[PDB]
Amino acid sequence: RVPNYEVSEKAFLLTQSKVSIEQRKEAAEFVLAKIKEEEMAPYYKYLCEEYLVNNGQSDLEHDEKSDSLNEWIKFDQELYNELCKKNESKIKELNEKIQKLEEDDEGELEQAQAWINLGEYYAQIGDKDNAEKTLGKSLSKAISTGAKIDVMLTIARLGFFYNDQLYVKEKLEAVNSMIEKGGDWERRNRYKTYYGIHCLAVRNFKEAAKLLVDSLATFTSIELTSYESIATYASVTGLFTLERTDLKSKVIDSPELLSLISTTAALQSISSLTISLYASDYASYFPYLLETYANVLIPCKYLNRHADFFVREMRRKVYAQLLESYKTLSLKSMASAFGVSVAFLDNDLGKFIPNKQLNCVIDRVNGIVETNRPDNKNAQYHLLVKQGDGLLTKLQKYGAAVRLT
Amino acid sequence: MSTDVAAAQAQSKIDLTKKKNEEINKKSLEEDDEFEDFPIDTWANGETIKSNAVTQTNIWEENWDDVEVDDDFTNELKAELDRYKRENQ
Amino acid sequence: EFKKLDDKPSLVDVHLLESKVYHKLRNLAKSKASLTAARTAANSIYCPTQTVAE
Amino acid sequence: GDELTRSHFNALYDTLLESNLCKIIEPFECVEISHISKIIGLDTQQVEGKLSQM
Repeated sequence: RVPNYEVSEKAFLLTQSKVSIEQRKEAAEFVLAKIKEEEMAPYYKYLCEEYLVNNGQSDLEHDEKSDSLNEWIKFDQELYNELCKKNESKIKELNEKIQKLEEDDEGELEQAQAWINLGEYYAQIGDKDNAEKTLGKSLSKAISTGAKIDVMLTIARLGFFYNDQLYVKEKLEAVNSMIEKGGDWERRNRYKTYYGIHCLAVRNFKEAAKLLVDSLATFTSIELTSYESIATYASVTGLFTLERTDLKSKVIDSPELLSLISTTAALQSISSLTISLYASDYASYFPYLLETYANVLIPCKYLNRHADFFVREMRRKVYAQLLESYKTLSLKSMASAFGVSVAFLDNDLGKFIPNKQLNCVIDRVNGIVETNRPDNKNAQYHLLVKQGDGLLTKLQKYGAAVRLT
Repeated sequence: MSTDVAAAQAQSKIDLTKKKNEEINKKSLEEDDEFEDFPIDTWANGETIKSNAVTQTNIWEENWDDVEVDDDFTNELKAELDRYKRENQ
Repeated sequence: EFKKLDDKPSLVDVHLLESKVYHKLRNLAKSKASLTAARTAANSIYCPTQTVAE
Repeated sequence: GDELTRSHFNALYDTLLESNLCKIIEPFECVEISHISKIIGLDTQQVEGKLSQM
């Protein structure tokens, strides 16, 4: 339970090689120690899958690639023997116990428990298939609703554990159905933190934001990553969705976030960036935009997919707020504002304005930035007609279709 | 394999015994199914559908990227080089 | 853990201190809850002058 | 010597300013920020910066 979310993180750094060298080597050391203790060796085979002549490979059971920057990810044959030894012993000892527990009477308690213990072992060592199958029996047997929700989060943890988003998705719909059926407040909090990280892994950050602020108020340290990691995710999403007014009220109506103060490198960078946006002084914003990429998005398992997306979106957002309150700007005063140069700025702007998603124009003769964002009724009309074009379209097709058959 | 929103035409039309011949005729008129001709025709299989994360298999949502070039390396070079000019100002 | 070794007026001191700590972590939710508890725990009459000043 | 005065003199500057500035600008449109900076008793740049937040 506990050590699995630790290892998967640290392994994700070795799968990449864009991460700092000291970070990657220390990460290698933590995961190797836990192969001995918790038998994370079958999980070590999964890391080679993700490569094949792609970097972060130096494997001895597989193909060793010395054109790579990782060299501490040795898949020794000392490890591989240790696996076969530990694997056999544990299956033999556990089997013998469980057979005799099933034979003694009581299906409601005993036989359900005995099979759950089978799924705990296969869950622990990173065999998904055999955990699945044995824990399917546990659910079928007459057990409380709380036990089922528990086992479902345990199966879904293995999907996080392999860092495959696909496996997780299905399992969290199963809890989403069964959480209303249990009516158990205890594990309701557990659902929120799992499901927050799933919205985070997909591009739904409006939903993630609501969940990850709630994770501050109640966190659960069983099978779930650190309180500092949950704090970092809340900050990331808060900046994404919310602009000044909404964002300021979120982190001022969030006292729990504040007690935790920044106690790790990932957390600094996002927490400092928050201050600069809603205070309306983006002087520090542009250097911090780099730092947050470096220390949040690249190391995390759930934001590396969005690493490039985040910086694209945020570059619009910060500029928009300045352009909103200013009917005119000078390129030079606006260049000073971020801490950028004049020419660099035009480039970033030259991407945002054709999709017409930022609404500004730039006189390069006068040097000024005009803002053609409508702040009147013209804006409301621009919303309305594209919905009504679609309304027309939706009825044309559904109506025509039923007449024909 | 469905054209626009997959569910929008899957509910819109479904099979009938009556329609089934006419449908087959439509695909034959163009002359092929035009998704199994194309690998032979080029004499390769996909690697240029591996251009972006979203292109390969849609298991995300759209970003509106189309080259997926990290923008951190360019923003870092601007940041440092600008400071130095101001330092030498 | 000192509800099994409890007769003492010495937990009044601890609640008030606790609220002060929470204030400077900048979490006022449980700073307020624990202050009330300190006030109610001081509503019984035995308390020094310093204690009320705090 | 006091953390607490440093906190609430931040607050004190925002409210004293906000009352002052509203009155100066009440009957004005297209008023120069150069004109405002004299009367209010603050720097030209600071005026611009306050207005943006508001």
